[PDB]
Amino acid sequence: GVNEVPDYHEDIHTYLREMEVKCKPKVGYMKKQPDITNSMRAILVDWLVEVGEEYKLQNETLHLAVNYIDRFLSSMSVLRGKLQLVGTAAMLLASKFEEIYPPEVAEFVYITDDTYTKKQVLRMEHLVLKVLAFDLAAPTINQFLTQYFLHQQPANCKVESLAMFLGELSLIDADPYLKYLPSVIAAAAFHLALYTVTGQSWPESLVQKTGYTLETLKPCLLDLHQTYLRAPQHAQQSIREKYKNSKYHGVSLLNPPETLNV
Amino acid sequence: GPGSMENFQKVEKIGEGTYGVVYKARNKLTGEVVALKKIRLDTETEGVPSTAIREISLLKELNHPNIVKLLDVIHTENKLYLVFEFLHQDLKKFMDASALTGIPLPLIKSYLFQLLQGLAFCHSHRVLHRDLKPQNLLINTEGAIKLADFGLARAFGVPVRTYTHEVVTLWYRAPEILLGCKYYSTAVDIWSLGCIFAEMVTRRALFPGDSEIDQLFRIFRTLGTPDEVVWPGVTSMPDYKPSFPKWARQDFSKVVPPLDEDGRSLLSQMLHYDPNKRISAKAALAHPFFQDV
Ligand SMILES: COCCn1cc(Br)cn1
Ligand SMILES: COCCn1cc(Br)cn1
Repeated sequence: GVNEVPDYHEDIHTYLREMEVKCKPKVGYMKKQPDITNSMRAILVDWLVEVGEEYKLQNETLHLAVNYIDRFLSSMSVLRGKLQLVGTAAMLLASKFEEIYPPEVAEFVYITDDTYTKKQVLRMEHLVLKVLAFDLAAPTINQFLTQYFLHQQPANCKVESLAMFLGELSLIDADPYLKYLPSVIAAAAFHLALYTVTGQSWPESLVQKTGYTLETLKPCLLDLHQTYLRAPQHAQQSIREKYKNSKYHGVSLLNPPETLNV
Repeated sequence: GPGSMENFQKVEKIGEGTYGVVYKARNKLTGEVVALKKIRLDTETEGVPSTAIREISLLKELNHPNIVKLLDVIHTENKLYLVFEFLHQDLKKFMDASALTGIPLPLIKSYLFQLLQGLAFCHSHRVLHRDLKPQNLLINTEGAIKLADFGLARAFGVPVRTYTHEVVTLWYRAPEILLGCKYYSTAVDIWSLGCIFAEMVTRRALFPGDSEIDQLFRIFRTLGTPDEVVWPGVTSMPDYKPSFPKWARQDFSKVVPPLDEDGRSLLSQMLHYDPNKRISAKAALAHPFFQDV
């Protein structure tokens, strides 16, 4: 009902689809970063995953922070020594936007292991706000996922949590995931989750809503499927650990399908 | 954006608040009258406040004739200036000072119709206002009325998650919040507008409570105490108590006597207990009450 805003969900979907195009990072941004790499970014995002679970932050907060980070690094060159400072300020901004009870600035200083000062954290907050032009209401994979979830016949918590997990895995790996829009990754993640748990495929009703088909999702899905298979071997493991928790139905323990037939 | 305080001449203070002080000001190059809301960051050990981050980020996206426009944001290490479109008055002051024998029906309809446009625009852009009250509705000399003060607003997801509780100034606060409901949605903004519609007619607040529990009881005594028939789930709600007095719903023509049949219809749909049946802004724009607006 009203919690699902029947009268506004299309308007909102359409608007997010527009905004995800505006809020998109530069796909090729890391090659133009002289001192940082996909591998360092992966370490940062993985860390922010740990910070969110330590402070019991929403998953939306996590997605927003990554969006802020990727956009910032799209126009600003950063030394490896300061990548964490950017990440910290992003998490703060994301928390202040999205959390009922954001962690205090001092806690943000604390988790950086006294690498940075309270003063440094706050001045970067200011810089990120300058660079993003306060454009913080970004569409995330989660905002799309939760709408897609309304198309399950019937609702399945293993499906939902698994989709969330896969979406989160994509945040870690700029190559290849920077090239896909949140809505497309969410589509891939939803279908893969659904297939894995129930054998069923991307619903026609979601073809109506999104205009996406298995045809158009195929590239992303082949990448997401590989990310899923290799996930136990990835250098970064914080998302897998997180999704062992019962809160998320221990979905990281489910077995990926060996093939998609797609 | 492209602004500097050297181009503004302050004129008078026009209001204050936790946010800070607001000045009426004039652009010396273009002639534009603006409102400047100053946010002190030098006084801030917690950096840029979350209210300001929401207000700015959410208003950047909302361009609509019935939402006050954010023209600019001036950045300083010490200060933060929000430059707003200027509007001479707010609805509360218009009600207290000039509306002594009433607001005429044409003008009530016009304002309510414009408020619904503004609110429908918010909801279509996944924004809850969460503080709609007459003080936060600005009127100009041309007859426009505009949603202002998005400091308590929030960007929602679909479906909504649990957000902050006890939002909304008490008199304007929806029963689902007062009953501690885990989830609230666009229906809370409609409730507020409903309260405001009544208030424009009578010039007095509809439910002026002194406590959450007094607020509820005032509502219950006006619309009757809700049960599982009028509002499925009500008796399962976290702060619903079975001991609640059971008041009979009084005839709606007694709630706002001067209101006509169309008026009463629309108001009743705005003040429906069940958030699921409560009318949307989008739907309310088509209500017969507006036929002659
Ligand atoms: C000097 O540190 C290398 C860059 N880096 C920091 C984090 Br957290 C992730 N990568
Ligand atoms: C009541 O007059 C308040 C003036 N004003 C504030 C803003 Br925001 C826009 N105009």
